[PDB]
Order: sequence, then C-alpha cells, then structure tokens
Amino acid sequence: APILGYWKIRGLCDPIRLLLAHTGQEYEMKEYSIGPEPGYDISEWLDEKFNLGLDFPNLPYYIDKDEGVKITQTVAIIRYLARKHGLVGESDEETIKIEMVEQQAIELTLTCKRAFYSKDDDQFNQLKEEILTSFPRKLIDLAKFLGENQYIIGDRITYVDFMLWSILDYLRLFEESLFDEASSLKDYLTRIESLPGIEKYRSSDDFKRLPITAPMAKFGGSI
Amino acid sequence: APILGYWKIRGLCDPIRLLLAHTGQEYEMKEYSIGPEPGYDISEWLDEKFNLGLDFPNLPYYIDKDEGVKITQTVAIIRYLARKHGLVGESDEETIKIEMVEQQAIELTLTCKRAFYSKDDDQFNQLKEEILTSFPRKLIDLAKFLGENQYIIGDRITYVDFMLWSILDYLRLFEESLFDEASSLKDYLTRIESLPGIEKYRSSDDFKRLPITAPMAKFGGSI
Ligand SMILES: N[C@@H](CCC(=O)N[C@@H](CS)C(=O)NCC(=O)O)C(=O)O
Ligand SMILES: N[C@@H](CCC(=O)N[C@@H](CS)C(=O)NCC(=O)O)C(=O)O
Repeated sequence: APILGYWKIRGLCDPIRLLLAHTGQEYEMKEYSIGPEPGYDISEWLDEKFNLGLDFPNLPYYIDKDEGVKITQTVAIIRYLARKHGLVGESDEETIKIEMVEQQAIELTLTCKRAFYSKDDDQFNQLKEEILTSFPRKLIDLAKFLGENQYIIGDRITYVDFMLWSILDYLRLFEESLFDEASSLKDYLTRIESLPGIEKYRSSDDFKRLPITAPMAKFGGSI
Repeated sequence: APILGYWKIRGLCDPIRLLLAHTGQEYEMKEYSIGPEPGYDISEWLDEKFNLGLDFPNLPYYIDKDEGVKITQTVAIIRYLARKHGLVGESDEETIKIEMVEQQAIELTLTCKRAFYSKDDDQFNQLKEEILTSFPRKLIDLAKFLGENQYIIGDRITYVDFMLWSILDYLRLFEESLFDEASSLKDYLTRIESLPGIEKYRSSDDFKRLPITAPMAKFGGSI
C-alpha cells in the first residue's frame, strides 16, 4: 500500500488527500504529531526524517515501495497522482489552462502560508492587508476563467480543481466576505464538496479533527 | 513569430529567455518600461494589458497567433516551451525528479522576490537573515541531489535546469559566500553558461543592460 506522511493538519497536504478521496485510492495515512507549546515537539518526524531515503526530506512525503517511488514537494506528489489517475489535460490546450490556474492556486496558497504563520501581529496584519486588497481581483479573474463551466477545463475534473478548492476553502474560513456574495466560486466549492468521495472524506472524523494549520499559527491552529 | 512580453529586467522571465536562447527559437521580445521614482509609471503596459485577450493578464506573457496560444504565469509558459522543444522528462521517474527540483526552484525564487522588493532596510535585513540562515541547507540538498550529474536528470538538460540556473545566478550575485558548501553548483552554473546559445544570449547587449529587478527593489535594481 502507498504511504502518505504529514502532520495532523490540513495544511499543504489537503489537495492531495482530496484527490485521493475523490479517486478512492487506498493508502496508509502516516501522521506525525506536534507537541504542545512552547516546545512544539516533532520528535516522531525527526526519528524517520533521515531514514526514509528522501531526496528533499520534508512533509508531505509519498512513498510506494511496489511502484518504486519516493516523493516530497506537494505539487510533485499531486501531479504524480494526477497522471496515475488520469486527472490531467487530454490536449496541450487543456494542459496550458490547468497549469496557468495551478500557478494561481500556488500563489494564493503560499501567500496564505506566510500570513497564517506570521511571527507577530505586525507581520500578520501586513499580509492580511495584502490578502484583503489583492485577492478580490484574483478571485474575479478566476471566476471569469471558470465561466459557466463545472470545473477549470470544463466538464472534466482535474487535479487543479483540488488545489483551487483547498485554498478557496481556507480563504472562506479566513475571511468569508471575500466570497460571501461571490456567487460562482461558492457554487464551485459546493459542486466539488458534493462529489461522493470528497463528501465522504469531509464528513469523516479523521478530517473533522484536523486544524488548517500547525498550533503556532496566527490563524487556523485549532478546530 | 511568437511574442514574449515583460519588463526590462531579468526578473521572473530570465529562465524562459535562457530556454529560448538554448533552443534558438525566433521570437519578438516586447518590453514595457517603468517610469521614474516615485510613481513608477507603467502606462505602456496598461495600454495593452486588457487588449491582448489574456485570461490572467500579467507579465510575462507569451502569445503565438499561429499556434493559437496565449499564456501567462512564468511556469506555465516555460512548461509549454519545454514540451514544444522536447525539454521534459522521458519517463515518470525523470518527471518526478524534474518536478521536485521545480518546486525547490520556485520556493527559492519567491522568497528572493519578497526579500529583493522589501519595503525598507528593516524588512530587507530581516529577510536577508532568513536567507543566510535557511538557504545554505537548501543549496546542500540541491548539490546532493545533483550528485556527479551534469544536469538534474543526468546527461540531458531539461527546462528545470534553466529555472535553477536563474535563481542560483541571482543568489550568487546577492551573496557569493552562499556557494561555500557547493563548489558543485558553481560548476553547474559554469556548465550551463558555456552552452553556445546561452553564451550568445549572456554576451549580448540586450542581456547586459538588464538589471535583475525593477528599480524600486532594495537589491538588483541596477545593472
Ligand atoms: N498550513 C499552511 C502550511 C502547512 C505547513 O506545513 N506548515 C508548517 C509550518 S510553516 C507546519 O505545519 N509545521 C509543523 C511543525 O514543524 O511544527 C498551508 O496551508 O499552506
Ligand atoms: N526579479 C524578481 C521579480 C521580478 C518582478 O517581476 N517584479 C515585479 C515587482 S514585485 C516587477 O518587476 N514589476 C514592475 C513594477 O513594480 O511595476 C524575482 O526575483 O522574482
């Protein structure tokens, strides 16, 4: 059985788990606990970190002995899984669209990552301002690109829908007014959540006990 | 002829231009000037920005009427060009390696972007400290991954070599001592610089007049 390793948070790994939930692929979830403040012990991870034969030892990792793969870096993992499960473009035209949206999703995600784990309120309010200021335009551009489509490239769901859904879900939880009346993207969120594999995952206890972030975060550190 | 549009800086578009220089592809370079301090007018860009039919209007863009493509997002552009010019993985094994390194290059790039365009000396010296503390390890990990190889997947160069070269070149110019744990990465820089198409591009006056960053930057704003 393949193994996915990560913290006990939604975090970076969320789009991967949604992809795996949608496809129904069996895998073992290996979870690493973070101890309480102020020491935030991560000893479980450090005990395996160097012992797993990883090139770039980090979480998440994806290992599948049978297929002979060992992968770190969320986007490399999710693209690997997309190719395996047929959740990629079936023409260059689709691939271009997927990859443009993919970079937009990554930018949103990495800006939020920096905001959520800000050191002091100073740093946090600075990035919050950036988010509230720049993101509305980016969500409008995404809505305009999605149009009347069900998913990014149209009728068929692809891996980027999971990346986009994840970061929009985080933003909705961070500041609802970014999307409260943002109608098309709300329908998009609803549509992807209603897919049976994702619905089953989101209604499971394992998901409901996951905070968005690790406990030291300024946002999302608890359920 | 395809068109590549960008500011008059190396910036995010450097790896694309290197890839195009290696492959010899003919293209028109459309450049947008930045007005002087303190307003940094970008009116040249705004005059075309909405008129180009781009989904996510931004710089860089790549347009090729004949092929019917219109692309923004640096990484989507470079992957498009990689597939066209055969600079991608030939197996899932190679692609996994390429994509792990790709994400590393992007992380380095986006961290440098935030440092280089810091608001004040305070913010700049804070982010400089983070780079001088975290980056040596990241360069060691990259060196270890490259091993005795010529390029990331071995004897054949691929698109990510251009992405990695570009960000290592910026780092070398930002803080040379960073490459004290990697003689191997300096060899990698030299090796790619020595390819005929790259040598021709880097010795051209068009490249020599390009600063790394736009003029408002704390680092790399002049030639
Ligand atoms: N939650 C963030 C990033 C998740 C993540 O992996 N963050 C790191 C901290 S920057 C973490 O969980 N660290 C756990 C630890 O090492 O204690 C996101 O959704 O982008
Ligand atoms: N060179 C930077 C990014 C280059 C870039 O495109 N920067 C922006 C500013 S954040 C720019 O040139 N825009 C022109 C402007 O400020 O109007 C990097 O290392 O990635």
